[PDB]
Amino acid sequence: TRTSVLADALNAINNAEKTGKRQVLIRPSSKVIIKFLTVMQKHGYIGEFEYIDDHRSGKIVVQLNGRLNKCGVIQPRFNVKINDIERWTDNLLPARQFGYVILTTSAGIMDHEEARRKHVSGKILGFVY
Amino acid sequence: GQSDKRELEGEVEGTEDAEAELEAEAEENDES
Amino acid sequence: SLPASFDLTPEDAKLLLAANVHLGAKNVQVHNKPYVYKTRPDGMNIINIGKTWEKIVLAARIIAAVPNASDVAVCSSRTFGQRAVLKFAAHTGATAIAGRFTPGNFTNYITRSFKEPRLVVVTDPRTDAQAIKESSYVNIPVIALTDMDSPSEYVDVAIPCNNKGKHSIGLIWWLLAREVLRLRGIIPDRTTEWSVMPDLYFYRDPEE
Amino acid sequence: MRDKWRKKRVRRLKRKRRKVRARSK
Amino acid sequence: PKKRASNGRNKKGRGHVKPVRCLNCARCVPKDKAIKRVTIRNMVEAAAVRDLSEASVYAEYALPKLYNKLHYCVSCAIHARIVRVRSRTDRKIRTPP
Amino acid sequence: GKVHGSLARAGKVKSQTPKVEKQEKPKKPQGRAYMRLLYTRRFVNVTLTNGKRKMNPSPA
Amino acid sequence: GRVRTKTVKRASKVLIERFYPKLTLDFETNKRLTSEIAVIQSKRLRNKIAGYTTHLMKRIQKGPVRGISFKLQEEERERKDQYVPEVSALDLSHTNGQLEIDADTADLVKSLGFKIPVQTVSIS
Amino acid sequence: GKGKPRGLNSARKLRVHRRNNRWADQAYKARLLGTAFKSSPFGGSSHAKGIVLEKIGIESKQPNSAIRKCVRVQLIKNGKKVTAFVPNDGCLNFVD
Amino acid sequence: MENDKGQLVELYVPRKCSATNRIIKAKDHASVQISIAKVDEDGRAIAGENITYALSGYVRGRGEADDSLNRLAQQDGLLKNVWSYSR
Amino acid sequence: KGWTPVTKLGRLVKAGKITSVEQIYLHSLPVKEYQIIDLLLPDLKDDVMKIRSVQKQTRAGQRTRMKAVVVIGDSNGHVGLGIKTAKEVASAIKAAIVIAKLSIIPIRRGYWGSNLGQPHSLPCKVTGKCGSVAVRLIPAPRGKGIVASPVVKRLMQLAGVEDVYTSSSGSTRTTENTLKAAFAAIGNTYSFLTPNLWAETPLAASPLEVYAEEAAA
RNA sequence: GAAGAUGAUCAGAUACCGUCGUAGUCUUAACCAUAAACUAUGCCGACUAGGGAUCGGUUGUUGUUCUUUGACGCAAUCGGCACCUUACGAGAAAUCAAAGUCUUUGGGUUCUGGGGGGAGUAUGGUCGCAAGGCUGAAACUUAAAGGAAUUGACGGAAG
Ligand SMILES: [Mg+2]
Ligand SMILES: [Mg+2]
Ligand SMILES: [Mg+2]
Ligand SMILES: [Mg+2]
Ligand SMILES: [Mg+2]
Ligand SMILES: [Mg+2]
Ligand SMILES: [Mg+2]
Ligand SMILES: [Mg+2]
Ligand SMILES: [Mg+2]
Ligand SMILES: [Mg+2]
Ligand SMILES: [Mg+2]
Ligand SMILES: [Mg+2]
Ligand SMILES: [Mg+2]
Ligand SMILES: [Mg+2]
Ligand SMILES: [Mg+2]
Ligand SMILES: [Mg+2]
Ligand SMILES: [Mg+2]
Ligand SMILES: [Zn+2]
Repeated sequence: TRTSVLADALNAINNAEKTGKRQVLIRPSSKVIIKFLTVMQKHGYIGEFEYIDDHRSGKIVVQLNGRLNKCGVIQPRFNVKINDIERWTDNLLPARQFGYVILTTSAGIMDHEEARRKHVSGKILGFVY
Repeated sequence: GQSDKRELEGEVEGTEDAEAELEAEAEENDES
Repeated sequence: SLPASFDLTPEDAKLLLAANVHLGAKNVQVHNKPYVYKTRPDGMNIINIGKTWEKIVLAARIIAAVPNASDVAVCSSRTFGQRAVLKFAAHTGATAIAGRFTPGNFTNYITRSFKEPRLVVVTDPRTDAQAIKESSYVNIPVIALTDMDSPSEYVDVAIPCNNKGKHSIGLIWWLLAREVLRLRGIIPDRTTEWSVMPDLYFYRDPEE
Repeated sequence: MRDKWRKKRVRRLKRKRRKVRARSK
Repeated sequence: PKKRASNGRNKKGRGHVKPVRCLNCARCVPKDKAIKRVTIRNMVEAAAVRDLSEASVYAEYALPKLYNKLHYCVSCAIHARIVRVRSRTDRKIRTPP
Repeated sequence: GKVHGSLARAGKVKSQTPKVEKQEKPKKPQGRAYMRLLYTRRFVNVTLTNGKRKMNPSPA
Repeated sequence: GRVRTKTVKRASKVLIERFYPKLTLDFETNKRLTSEIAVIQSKRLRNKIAGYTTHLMKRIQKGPVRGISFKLQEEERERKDQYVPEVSALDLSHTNGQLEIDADTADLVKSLGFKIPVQTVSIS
Repeated sequence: GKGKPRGLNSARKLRVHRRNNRWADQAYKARLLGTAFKSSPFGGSSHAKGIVLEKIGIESKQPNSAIRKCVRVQLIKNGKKVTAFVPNDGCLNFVD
Repeated sequence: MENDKGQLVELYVPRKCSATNRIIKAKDHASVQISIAKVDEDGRAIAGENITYALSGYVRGRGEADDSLNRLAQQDGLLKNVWSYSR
Repeated sequence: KGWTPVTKLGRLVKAGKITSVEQIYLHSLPVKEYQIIDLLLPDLKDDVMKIRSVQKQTRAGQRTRMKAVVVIGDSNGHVGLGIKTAKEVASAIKAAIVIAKLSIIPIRRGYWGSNLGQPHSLPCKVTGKCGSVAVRLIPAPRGKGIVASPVVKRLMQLAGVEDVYTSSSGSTRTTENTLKAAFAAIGNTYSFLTPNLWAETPLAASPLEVYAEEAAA
């Protein structure tokens, strides 16, 4: 069955961006999906996205701009301490100067750079660059 | 031999012969 | 945008339908779907010739941007189109390639007729497959006259028309020559009647 | 030799082994 | 390696097909794998079709045909030249000659 | 493997190798001096034969 | 058989592309010309070259030959295929004066801002 | 999903499955079975003393043809009998 | 990319595909550069003055270049009602 | 003696119209004349990385030919790789150098961490594959040199990379596939979109367009 | 038609071929639990590409034949058994719409392998009336064994 809706959302985004499509349909939606896309949208990796209410889990249409190299989930959502963030950014990101590891912390969903600024850590959720 | 081994060294060894023969024919004749 | 004088005039539309240009193949690929208006009950697909006209105007504007007229290559392997491309080259100064295309003409630089065209224009993607493939090796853009079954791979500008018609091929080539010369200023304006008749550019059997 | 016949040879020889051990049961 | 994508038969979405005996050597062969030819031949050879019509007591009597469906195994058919070895790319062609 | 055989031929070649005494050659320098000797021999007076460089050229 | 070889077939057709105006349809005249045009090592090859060159010349007068491109066959052909009838066969004069397009195509014509008379034809 | 569990609470399955599968490494098997301790003539030692029983000599394998000159040695520590090669040109004459 | 002092240490800022925004590599020989002439109000082509688009060999390989030009040219006014956003 | 260009690109290089290889790369122009590379990169150093003997069985016996692998570069961001087969090694090496020049690509040097000084490393992690061999290049700090096998290290040095980590997978002893994978990997640096390359750049006219008359005939 | 017996063939032929032929083959009650038990390809979920056919269901619609309803034809769709093209992508290749979305490495989950032999052997356990099934080593030995493809050679294979 469907065990991770964030993985389904990112898989659709990856396949559409690699094939040059500028839009993708995601089903189902969720708060984590919307907040994962919002983090991606904030850093310019995606454009405007639209939530469609169908009196169900929902659907999303995302506008792609061709700047996305890869977005993905980390399953399971491993617990990450602050001293472990350096090891995770080295393994997942292409360089030390760009790219972001997305975490879910009790202070909210944020990139690893914002996480260092507010000195918080949670569970790893994915990455994007 | 497996490798080309000296393949050209035989030719570079070949080349002083032409310079030696142009020079050899250039001498005696000059003083012939 | 574009002056209204560039709109499809009723006169050209009469030519296109009488030359059976609007008849597209029975089976249409997904990439040519925007060009189909509706399917005719026998099975033929009706080409939105309004879109055909604009691609013709767009194609002529790309052709006019190439500096050396000889650097533009017009191709036709079908016998119905061989006469059209030879006359197009004569009128515009382009380089015609009628009949067989020698493999290696664009990549092998020691061949006899080794060319470096800045642009390749194709009558039919199916019967001129060899010319299109080599253009994707030396950075050559491709303009193609496409039917509903014509492949659209490595085709930048598709002119929706009937590729398998004796009269369809000649008209599109005649129309391009007139428009290309109009942009160059040879034809004073878009209303002056051209001396050349669309009958020229039509294939003639050995009978005559 | 053939794998099928090698198995048959061993099955017949295992058969012999089983009979031989039963003497000292 | 795998030589044919169809494994020499016509079995897809199926477990078992009952066998048939080859006409030539009586080998048991599955029905989908067998090389099948439909033959409709004239019952009388062309040399004898005239004199038998003159000797016929019936004016305008049509000679019946001989209908037969032949089943061959792989060894018999190859041996009897019913099918022949084709090139690697020509094997894929499955339209009737 | 069938294992056996006469043991009478043990040491045949070493026994019949003609004994040759080592010439009482000058000692070679030791320590820091020897590293000095190798360095010059390979980077100061180069003996290359037009791109053909050999450490121990046999006389040929 | 009397199949000429490649050393005579390609060498003879170079002569036509190079000396067509001076050639002719007579072997005897052709035989003398190639003794001053080409350096042929043997007499037998000279006659062989001229004998196939004459055959090619006899074939050019009957139409265009494959492999020979010179400088007057094609220059004459570009304006040779200029035939055009006085009626355009595409001009709407062969019909009654209006298109015979099918009714389905007529809907597309109606969609554009054009008023062209039509006699709809329903092949069905 | 690569055919192995990935869940955060499936650590026991990962640890046991890996523990089960290291037995396919023969180097690992010999370390835990103590095969050198049980089966090896040296008992896991690097060296072993013994008494020379006889000078015999072993014929080399194809395509080589020679008499490899060895000895039969009975180990002092456990009494096991092994065959030991005698290296160099003529060192069999040093062993009695 | 530039260094700390601000000098552009980057050589060869590459071109990008107009349809998919992918970087067109130095050896992408299936990539083309379309040049389209500007037209004055008399219907005449303006000399040496063009609208330029670039397509990667990937877009051309999928056969989507033609539909992409229909879209790209229509947004720039080079075409009217030939490409439809909604299918 | 005496080089007559046979291509439009060669004529534009024979005249002083095109003076650097980056103008070639901006329009992805195919290079077919090695004299273009010699003129624009006069100071090139080559290295014959491997020589192998291949044999073709015939009715009587083997017909042996020589295969040469050549790596070319200027140690300042440009590198090429060539493999050519000929009966003799000397002709095989000489011809492999020619096609190594024709395939020369630019690389992007970047900074690991701070951008102090000139670029010394790669701007991102890159990977290339040929056959079963996969070569991975990781940006490295300024201290570590080329952490690679001698085969891969030589390709990096001729490209001008100072600082890089390497990890390879597959049958790395297949030398041709390892170098081809690394050449593809080192060339993917100008294929990886980084945020500093997000800015849209205008499409300049091709040099083959502005100098049409010098390339005519 | 195993076994067995027999006529041939062959140097020998216990066999291939021919003739007889017992178990078996079929069926009822029980056992057995293995097959190249094959798609040599675990299952669930999502996505990525076009096309023509076909089976089952549903929904809109005929220059067709028919009772005096049913058939056929054209479109959509869901699901299937398959098939054709391409290769964004994968692979050592043969090849694959999955064997893709895998150093740009993490959707959930079950089982299995770790050079070749010795070996599915010995032993213990357990199931079975038996044949046998399931579980399952070690000593020792060895530099190769193996997969796909290429050239050639050969072939009592075809043209
Ligand atoms: Mg870094
Ligand atoms: Mg960082
Ligand atoms: Mg290509
Ligand atoms: Mg086989
Ligand atoms: Mg089923
Ligand atoms: Mg079965
Ligand atoms: Mg049949
Ligand atoms: Mg001849
Ligand atoms: Mg072992
Ligand atoms: Mg060669
Ligand atoms: Mg890329
Ligand atoms: Mg018997
Ligand atoms: Mg049971
Ligand atoms: Mg499997
Ligand atoms: Mg790693
Ligand atoms: Mg045993
Ligand atoms: Mg094999
Ligand atoms: Zn049979």
